[PDB]
Amino acid sequence: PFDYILSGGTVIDGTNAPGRLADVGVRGDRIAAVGDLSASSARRRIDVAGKVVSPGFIDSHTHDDNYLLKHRDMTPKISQGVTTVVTGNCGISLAPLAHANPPAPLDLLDEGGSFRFARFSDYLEALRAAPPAVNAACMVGHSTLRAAVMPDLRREATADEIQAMQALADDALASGAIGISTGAFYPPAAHASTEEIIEVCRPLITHGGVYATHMRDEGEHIVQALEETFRIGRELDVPVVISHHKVMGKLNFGRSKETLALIEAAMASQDVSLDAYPYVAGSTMLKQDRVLLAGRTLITWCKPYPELSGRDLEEIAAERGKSKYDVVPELQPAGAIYFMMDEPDVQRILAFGPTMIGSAGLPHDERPHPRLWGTFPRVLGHYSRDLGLFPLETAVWKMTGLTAAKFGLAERGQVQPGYYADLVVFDPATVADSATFEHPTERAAGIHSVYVNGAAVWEDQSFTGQHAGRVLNR
Ligand SMILES: [Cu+2]
Ligand SMILES: [Zn+2]
Repeated sequence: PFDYILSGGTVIDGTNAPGRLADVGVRGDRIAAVGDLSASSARRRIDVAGKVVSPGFIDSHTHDDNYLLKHRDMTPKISQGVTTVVTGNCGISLAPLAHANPPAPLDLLDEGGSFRFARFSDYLEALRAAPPAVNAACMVGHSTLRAAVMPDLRREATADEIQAMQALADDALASGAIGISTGAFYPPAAHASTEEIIEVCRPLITHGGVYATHMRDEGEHIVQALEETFRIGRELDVPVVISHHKVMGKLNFGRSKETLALIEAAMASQDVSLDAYPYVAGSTMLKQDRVLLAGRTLITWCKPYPELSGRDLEEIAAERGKSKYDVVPELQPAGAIYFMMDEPDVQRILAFGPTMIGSAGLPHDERPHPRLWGTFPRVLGHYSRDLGLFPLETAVWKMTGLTAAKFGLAERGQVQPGYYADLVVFDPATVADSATFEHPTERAAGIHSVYVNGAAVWEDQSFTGQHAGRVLNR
C-alpha cells in the first residue's frame, strides 16, 4: 500500500511537457506510481484538485552552507517550494577552515565562530547527524582553501600552497563534495592565476564533479571572464556552471544578447551551464567597486556600525562628507544590495533556454535582498503566468529536471515512478513572490505543501518538524 496519494491535480513532471491530470502515489522515500491511481491501495488520499503537483525545486545557487546547520527548518527556502540546495558557491564554502575571523566575503556565512570545521568530511558528518529540512549537494570553495593554506592572500600561490589546496580539494571530493567553486572577483582570490585554479581543481576529472564560478568580472570585462571560464572547462574536461549570469553597469545594459550568444556557441563544443535570479539588484559584501556602487546601494548589515542596516549608502556617505566609494573602508566589514542591472537583460537571461534558477540568497543578512524569500514563486507567477515569459511547464523544468541533470542528482527533479519523492503542490493561479525590497522576508503565496524524500516539510504555512534532508552525492 502507498503511504499516501496526491489526487485530483495536474502533474507537471519536470521534463518540460504540458501538465496532465494525474495522481501521484508515494511509498517511503519514493514515488511509487503516477496516473489514475484509484485502483492502488493507499493509507491516505489527499485532494489537490485545482493544484499542480511538480518535482521539488532545486536551488542551483545558495549560500546556505552554515544556515543548514544553524537553522535546520530552512524556512526561507521550503516556504518557496525548495527541496534541495546546492552549497559552497562563488569560492565560498564553510569548510575546510578553522578561523575566528575569515576575510570577506567568507563572513557572509558567519554567525560568530562558525568556521570550526578542520576537514570537509567533518562538515558533511555534522549535516548527516542533524539533518536539515532540505537535501544538500555541497561544493568546496577555492577561496576557503586559500584562506586555509596561504599566510598571505594578495599574491599568486606557490607550488607548495597549490599542492596543499589540491590535497584538501581531493579529500573533499572523496568525502562527498559534488564539485569545486571559485570567485576570483573577490579579494581573497583576486590574485589567483588561471593556472592556479586549474591545478587546484584537477581532482574533478578523477572524482567526476563540476566546476562552478562567480566569474572574475561581470561588466566591462565580462567577455574576457567568460573566455577564462571556458578555457578552464577545456583544460579540466569537466562541466562548468556560470553562476548568477548578468551584465552589470549602465554601460553594459543590453549586452546580454552578446554574452548569451557566446555561451550558446560554447555549449556546442563543450559542457556549459548557467543560472540566474529574477531581480535587477545584486547583493554581497560591501566592496570598494565603482561599478557596483554606481547606482542605488542599500546596507544589509554592518559590523562596526550595526545601526546602518537598511540605510541608503548615499545618505551615509554624504553625511560623513565622502563619496560612496571612499566611505566603504571605514564601514567594513558589511554587506549591501546593489541596483546595477536592467530588466530587459534579466528577462532575456531568464528566457534563455538552458538558464536554471538560483536564488543567491544570503540567509544571515539582517536586512536581506528579497531573492532569499521569493525567487522561485517570482519565476512561476510574475514571469511565467503574468508576463508570459515562458509556459509553466518550462518554468518548472528550469528549477527541477534541468538542474538535477546538470548537477548529476540522480533520481530527483522528475515526477517519475522510482524517483525520490521530493515534491511541491502549488496553485498555478495564485503562486507569487510576496517579498519586496521594503519587506524582504514575506512568505510566498500559493505554496500549498512541500515534500522531501516523501515526508511533508511544509504544510499549513509552517515547518512540519520533519528533518528529512539528506547529503547528496554526484
Ligand atoms: Cu554565490
Ligand atoms: Zn557570486
